Amino acid sequence: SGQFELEILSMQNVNGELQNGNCCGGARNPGDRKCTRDECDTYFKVCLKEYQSRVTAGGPCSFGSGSTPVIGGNTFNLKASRGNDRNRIVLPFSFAWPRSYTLLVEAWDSSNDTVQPDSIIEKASHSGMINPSRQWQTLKQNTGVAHFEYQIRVTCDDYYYGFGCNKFCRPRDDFFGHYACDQNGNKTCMEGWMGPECNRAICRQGCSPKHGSCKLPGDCRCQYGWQGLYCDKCIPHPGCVHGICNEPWQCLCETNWGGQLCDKDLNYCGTHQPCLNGGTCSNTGPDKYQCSCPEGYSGPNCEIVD
Ligand SMILES: *[C@@H]1O[C@H](CO)[C@@H](O)[C@H](O)[C@H]1NC(C)=O
Ligand SMILES: *[C@@H]1O[C@@H](C)[C@@H](O)[C@@H](O)[C@@H]1O
Ligand SMILES: [Ca+2]
Repeated sequence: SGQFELEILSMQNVNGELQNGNCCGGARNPGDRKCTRDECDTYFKVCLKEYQSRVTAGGPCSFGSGSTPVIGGNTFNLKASRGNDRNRIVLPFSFAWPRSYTLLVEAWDSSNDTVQPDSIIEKASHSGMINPSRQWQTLKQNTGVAHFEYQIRVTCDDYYYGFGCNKFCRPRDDFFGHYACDQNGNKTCMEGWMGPECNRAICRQGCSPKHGSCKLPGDCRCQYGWQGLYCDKCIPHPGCVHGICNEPWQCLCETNWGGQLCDKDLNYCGTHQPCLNGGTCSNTGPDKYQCSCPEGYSGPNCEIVD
């Protein structure tokens, strides 16, 4: 989104003549050929269109057209003046600025009280190249009887960048992005954000790429069944005692532990030493054993004496 602006700087028509050779409304004085009966009522028409190597006099004003109201007589100098809504033409555009253009600028005499219509004083035309910039470029139409000067520029609208004023960037800090804008309209992510729109939170250094995730920067939220600072430890089956997991909800037994919960001792003899009075213990199953009793002892643990 941009604007092509045109400002009138000066007009000099010392005798008050039209392009056709006649005076701006009135009779020419025989001899001195001075136009003394009236002065021009000078206004300007502007036509902006696509580049033409061979500039046509007519045709459509594709990029826009405009006119100023009457802004002075035969001669006026606005060079030391500021320039207001009356002596300037604004031509907005929403298409990417093509750099190349054709510009028609004409000085006209107003006649809205007499028999004759509005008549052209002088015409300027050219084709050129212009990039977005706040800097004005002066152009002078000083080849005919009436001379005029004007300045032009192309400016980008707010948050627009590049040669076509077409690249949009407005800084943001919400669920659509967390960034600032470059001098080129590029997005520069706030600390803790990544991706083209700076909308992907950077997770805790070491966060599991398989089981860890983000919503806010610096965190590590675990996938269901995963735990730990880096979400890289599985959660064993609830109820698991002497077992481990490689995957969530597993209960893989440690040595000499049995059962789905790894709570059944396969070395009851080693852990409890239940055979009393010099008896020998034998592991025979989960939480199971058998005692072989010396002479004079009886019972499951050789506890019955005599
Ligand atoms: C930065 O801006 C330039 C000019 O528009 C563009 O070519 C380039 O791809 C941009 N870089 C990034 C990271 O978008
Ligand atoms: C196991 O069996 C019992 C009866 C005793 O003889 C022990 O010394 C042996 O280790
Ligand atoms: Ca007039």
